Amino acid sequence: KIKNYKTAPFDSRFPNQNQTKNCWQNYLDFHRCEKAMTAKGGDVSVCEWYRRVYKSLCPVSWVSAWDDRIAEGTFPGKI
Amino acid sequence: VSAKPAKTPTSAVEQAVGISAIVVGFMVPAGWVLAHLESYKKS
Amino acid sequence: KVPELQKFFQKADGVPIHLKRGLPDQMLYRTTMALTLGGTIYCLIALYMASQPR
Amino acid sequence: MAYPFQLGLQDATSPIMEELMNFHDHTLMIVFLISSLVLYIISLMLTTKLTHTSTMDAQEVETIWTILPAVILIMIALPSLRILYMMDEINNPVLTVKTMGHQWYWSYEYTDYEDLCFDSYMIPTNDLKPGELRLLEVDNRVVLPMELPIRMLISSEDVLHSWAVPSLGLKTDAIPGRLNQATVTSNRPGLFYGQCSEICGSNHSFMPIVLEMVPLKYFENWSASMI
Amino acid sequence: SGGGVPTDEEQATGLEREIMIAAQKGLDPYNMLPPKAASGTKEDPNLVPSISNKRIVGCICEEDNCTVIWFWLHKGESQRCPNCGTHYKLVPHQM
Amino acid sequence: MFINRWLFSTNHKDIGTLYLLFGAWAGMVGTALSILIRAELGQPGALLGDDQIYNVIVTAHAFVMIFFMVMPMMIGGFGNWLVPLMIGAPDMAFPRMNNMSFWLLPPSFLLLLASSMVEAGAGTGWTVYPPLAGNLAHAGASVDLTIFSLHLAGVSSILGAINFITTIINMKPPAMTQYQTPLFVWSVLITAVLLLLSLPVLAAGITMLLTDRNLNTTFFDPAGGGDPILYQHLFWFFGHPEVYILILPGFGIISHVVTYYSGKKEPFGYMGMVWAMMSIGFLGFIVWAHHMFTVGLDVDTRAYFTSATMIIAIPTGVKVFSWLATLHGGNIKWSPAMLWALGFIFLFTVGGLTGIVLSNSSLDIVLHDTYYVVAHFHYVLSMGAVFAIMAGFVHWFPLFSGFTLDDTWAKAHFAIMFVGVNMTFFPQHFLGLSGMPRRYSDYPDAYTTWNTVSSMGSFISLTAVLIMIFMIWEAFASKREVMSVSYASTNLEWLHGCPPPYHTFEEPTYVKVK
Amino acid sequence: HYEEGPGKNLPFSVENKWRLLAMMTVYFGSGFAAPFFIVRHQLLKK
Amino acid sequence: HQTHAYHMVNPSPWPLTGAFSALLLTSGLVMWFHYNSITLLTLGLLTNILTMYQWWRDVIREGTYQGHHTPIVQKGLRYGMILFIVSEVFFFAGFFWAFYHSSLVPTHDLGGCWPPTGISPLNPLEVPLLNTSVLLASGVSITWAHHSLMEGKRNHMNQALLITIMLGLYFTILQASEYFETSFSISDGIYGSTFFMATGFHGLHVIIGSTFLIVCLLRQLKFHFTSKHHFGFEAAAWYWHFVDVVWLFLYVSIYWWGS
Amino acid sequence: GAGANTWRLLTFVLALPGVALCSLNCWMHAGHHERPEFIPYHHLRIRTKPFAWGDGNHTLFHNPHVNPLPTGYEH
Ligand code: HEA
Ligand code: HEA
Ligand code: CUA
Ligand SMILES: [Cu+2]
Ligand code: NA
Ligand SMILES: [Zn+2]
Repeated sequence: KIKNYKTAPFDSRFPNQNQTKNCWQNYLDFHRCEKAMTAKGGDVSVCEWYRRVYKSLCPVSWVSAWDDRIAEGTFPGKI
Repeated sequence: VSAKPAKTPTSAVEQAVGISAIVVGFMVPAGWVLAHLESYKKS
Repeated sequence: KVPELQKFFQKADGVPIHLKRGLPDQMLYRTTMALTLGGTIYCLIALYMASQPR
Repeated sequence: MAYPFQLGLQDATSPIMEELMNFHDHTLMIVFLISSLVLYIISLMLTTKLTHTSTMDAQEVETIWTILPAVILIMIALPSLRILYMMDEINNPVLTVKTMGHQWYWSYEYTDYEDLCFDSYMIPTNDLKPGELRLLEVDNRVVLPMELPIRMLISSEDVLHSWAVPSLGLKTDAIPGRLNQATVTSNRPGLFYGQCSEICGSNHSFMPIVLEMVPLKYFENWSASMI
Repeated sequence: SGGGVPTDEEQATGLEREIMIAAQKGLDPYNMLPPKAASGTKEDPNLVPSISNKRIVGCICEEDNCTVIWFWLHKGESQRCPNCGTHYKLVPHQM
Repeated sequence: MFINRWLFSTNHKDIGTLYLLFGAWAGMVGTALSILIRAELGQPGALLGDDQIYNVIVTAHAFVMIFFMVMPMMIGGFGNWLVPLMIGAPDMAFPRMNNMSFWLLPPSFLLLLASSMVEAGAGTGWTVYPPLAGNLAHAGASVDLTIFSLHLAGVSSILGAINFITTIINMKPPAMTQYQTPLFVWSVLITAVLLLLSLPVLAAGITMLLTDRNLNTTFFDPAGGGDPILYQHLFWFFGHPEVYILILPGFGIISHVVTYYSGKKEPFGYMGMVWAMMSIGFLGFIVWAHHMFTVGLDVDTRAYFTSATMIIAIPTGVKVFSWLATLHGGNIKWSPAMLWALGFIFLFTVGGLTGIVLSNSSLDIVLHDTYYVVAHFHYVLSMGAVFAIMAGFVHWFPLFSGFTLDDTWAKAHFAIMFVGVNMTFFPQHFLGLSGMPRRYSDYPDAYTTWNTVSSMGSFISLTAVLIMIFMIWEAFASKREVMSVSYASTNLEWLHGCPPPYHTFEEPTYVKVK
Repeated sequence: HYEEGPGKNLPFSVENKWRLLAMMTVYFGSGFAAPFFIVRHQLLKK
Repeated sequence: HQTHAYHMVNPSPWPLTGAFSALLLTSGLVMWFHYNSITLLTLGLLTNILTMYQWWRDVIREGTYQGHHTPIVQKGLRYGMILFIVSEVFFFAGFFWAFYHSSLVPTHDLGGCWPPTGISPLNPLEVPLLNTSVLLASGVSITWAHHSLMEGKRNHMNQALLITIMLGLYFTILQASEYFETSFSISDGIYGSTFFMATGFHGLHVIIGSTFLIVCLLRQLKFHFTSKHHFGFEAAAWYWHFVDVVWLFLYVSIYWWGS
Repeated sequence: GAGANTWRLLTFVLALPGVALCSLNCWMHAGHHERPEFIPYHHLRIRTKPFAWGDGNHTLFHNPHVNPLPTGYEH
């Protein structure tokens, strides 16, 4: 468990100025954990931390559009 | 570059007339269009 | 029959080569500059009408 | 912020604006040295009356005239790289702000927890309260805590903007389809004024930025009151 | 399949024919190659041909030198380079 | 008799004459736009209203002064008048493309003037960055007309560059090497090389921008997977070679002027001059992302780009110290073009060191899009390139026209121009340091005083070009011709007379190798 | 053949001083007065 | 008179007409995209084809009939067209740089992978491979035509250059048929944009090369080319090999890699 | 080198038979696939400015058999 999430940490994998790929990959990892815990049937909410990570990084408009195109089924990310 | 004497030498009065002509020919249209910007803004 | 035209294009005339053939290149030059002048003035009219809104 | 008859930079609040200001003083001393060299040499070497207009040794001073500007150029370059590498180190920040520049107004999201968002427009000139600053005052000032590393992600919805505050030493492009990092700290509380640097239409002069830096307890009270 | 295509010794006319016909015997009246017969003395000067009364003459008079120096050369006896004094004479009869 | 001499011209002197006339007209357009810009910034408030018309004026000032005043006059006019004269060629290699390049220029000017006239107006800066220059913020025909203006100017300069390179390499006398040519011929060669290696990059960039605007491609907007940093990459990959196109024939002109009026038979370190010009040309292609230090690049990328900017800084230092060294111990004749050349040396040195201040990426993060950059590029462009233009014009106006200017009016013109442009662009350093950014029609009150000072300096510079016209008229008000010219043995263009005849070098030069 | 000499290699006659003064001032004044009328047009439109 | 071997051109009007014709094209594109008028565009297209025909016929008249083409003149012409080829190389290199920056780092809106989702790229081992084979075979046939010109054979040259033109026309109509039966359009994102701009500019350049080849064919059949002074045909071979090299970089870059 | 008859036989051995069997290989692989199901992506079928030929929705090479539209297919 890595909760008491006060803000996002410094990710060593993408350490440069552009932080687009952090929120794209973190939202993708959150949905892929949703899929993996749906197929496994175990605890989904243990990767609830991933959710808060994208909630800190890419804006409300980007996230809202992505929920719209995952609700309709127009998501280019292979989840 | 050394030079001829002027074939048609210019008096000082004609140089003054020429520079006054250049100044008035440059500041009449630009001076007129900047005399009223507010009239172009639908007064 | 290139060398007879080679003889023909030796000037002895004081005329440029784009008016050297005689009739047909002269009239199609004539039409070329006429239609490009008409196109240029129609470009100026088109640009003035495009600058004016409605 | 700028005061009348100001010649140099604005005074520093972040650490990096202090190191960049010291480096600016260093490189401007170097500029003054080279400019005085060129000016004094040309004023010396025009005013002579002696002459020498014959064949001269072509290559006998070129190695010195190529090694000395290389020495001064690396003398500029090493502190430049030293402070260049001191903007993207490990930060471990405290807060994360998300700033989106819409068509001539800024917008601010504090959604680390308890999602909060608002819009910053300019207070108009005829609607100014007395004592205020023309072309710089905003509706909602952007409230940040004191002396802590604050992660800040800048973007725009439609066109190119530039979120810039000079006295904190921040200037970062706001590009659509992008997300740009800037860490922001402080040392003094108060109000810092910046404005957009990228050309963004017919009101490009008319988006200001006001950063109001306060202690952390007052930032917590402001976050509780604003939501 | 035999020949067919023309050879430029008979098809080509005009200025190309004139310089090819002149250059098959080692003559360059139309100045494609650098000239010859070089000696700086006043008894055997550098001879230049022309078709007019004067010609621009450019001198590299010491080797590995940047700037050519140019001067007019007229008829009569030989003039010379203004800094080195290699003798240049004009024989205006060529075509 | 007129349309065959001028409209259908096939010799280089006439093309250079019309280049000089067109550039003088376009420069007067540009200084009118500059008077407009300093007119709105003179006092606080909105003289013209919104920032859209001001941005249209700013973009027009940039494009007219870049592609229509320095490039045609400098490259086309001085190259066509002097390059076949210094190398001893009878004409250009392809004179018909030279004529077509000149006659392609005023269509591009008319398209730009129409671009300013359509109901939107191309108010985006001379950087035509999307998505501001898209069909959403600028829905109209102004950006397309500006794009086609740049297309026509690029085709013109590509044709001129091809003609210049083939006429320099091929039309030498067969005994001369390339290293025995004058320095302005070298500057024209290197400028034409960088022109035809650089211009297709912006041609492809504005082609892709036009297809984004009108063919629904998504090269640049991120809604379809595009990226505007790609446009900035392509534009500045053209744009810094374009910068060195602006500055390099000025280097050749000042080398010739200082060598002539200093009494020297050669510039000191001719091989150093040639090597430094080759180095500046070769290193202009690897330093473009110093225009992109705040866009969000890698830290290692910007470290490389500021380092490569220092290595492009060294060989122009070699050039300026060699100019000082060829000033050493000569018969200094204080001609007007001498004063223009020394003003070039000092003020271009100041502009170069302000560029060196901008070279560091950290102080570029502080000083991006401020008026410190504006002071830098005006101290190089509007002072170095303009002073080199005026030095060449004052020096070779006896060769072109056949008449000599009044030297006293010329020195007065230099003094007025010097004071005016120095008081114009020195407070902009303080305006950039204080933090008032670019492209603004209205500023806070704290930036008032310097702006006020800057505005009135422009008017002094305006008066300068006014009396410059008087200068030209006074020459034709005097009709004094030339005795002869000193140092005509070393300079080939002066040895056929002032002005030279229509047919020069019918009997070519006689230079031997053996 | 075209004219050779001083003042004849130019596309305009320099043989009259005052006519050339008027021609120069209308040429360069039209150049100076084009963008001001452009700005007048953009202000008159909106 | 004249003693230099450089050609002095008579005062010719095709510079002015070509320049104002380019003005007509630019104004015609602006009037077509926005105000929807096609007459000015077609007037400009007619003006370029007339001006170019007269310019190049004048060059033919002064070259093969008046004999103004001394060896320094075709040395200069070689320099000029080599420079033009290098300029077009850097134009296509700018387009290639656009494609490489597009496909090197895919974005979040595309989905983070190349090719994007919802597109079906062309499999490279079918008829694009036939286009590569056709262009290479036309290069080999034009090299046979060049050696038949240098060796002095006329009918072998006619057969070689005829099949060169035939494969050029076959290549451009095969490419046009692939523009017909492709499964994605120019509005299908950055992949479609880069693909169709790169292939369309290559198609325009190969139809320009085909036109230059057919006018070279009629010049050869009118006995213009001699044994060694045949610079227009060497120009055709150089531009044709340039188009072949550009298509080889296109097929390795876009068609095969990433698809 | 610099032969003439060897390049004619080089063409007639390598080039024209090569294009011949490549055309035969394209003939044996001349089989179309089914039309894929239409999913309305927003990074595809970009409509910012209408086209300037005919209607404005069709592209220049828009064949209705395989190419889609932003509002589905065509029937
Ligand atoms: C004449 C045109 C011209 C010339 C020559 C230059 C020359 C240079 N330019 Fe400039 N530049 C522009 C025109 C020009 N520029 C324009 C028009 C822009 C605006 C683009 C925009 O709108 O964004 C611009 C922008 C620009 C920026 C963008 C800043 C920003 O907005 O973020 C930068 C920063 O790197 C820069 C740098 C330089 C440098 C380092 C040089 C150097 O080449 C200068 C040469 C250096 C010298 C002459 C130094 C003198 C050296 C000596 C005397 C030897 C001794 C030296 C030492 C010992 C160190 N230029
Ligand atoms: C050639 C380039 C050039 C030249 C000369 C100038 C000259 C001047 N510029 Fe310009 N300027 C730019 C290129 C140039 N500028 C560019 C590229 C920008 C950036 C635009 C952007 O932000 O996108 C810019 C931006 C710019 C701004 C920014 C506006 C803003 O962003 O808010 C301002 C305002 O201060 C300004 C002012 C001036 C002034 C007062 C002059 C004065 O020097 C005017 C005096 C000039 C002349 C008088 C011309 C010289 C000609 C002659 C003397 C006659 C020649 C004829 C013969 C010899 C026959 N310039
Ligand atoms: Cu946002 Cu300027
Ligand atoms: Cu640069
Ligand atoms: Na204002
Ligand atoms: Zn000598």
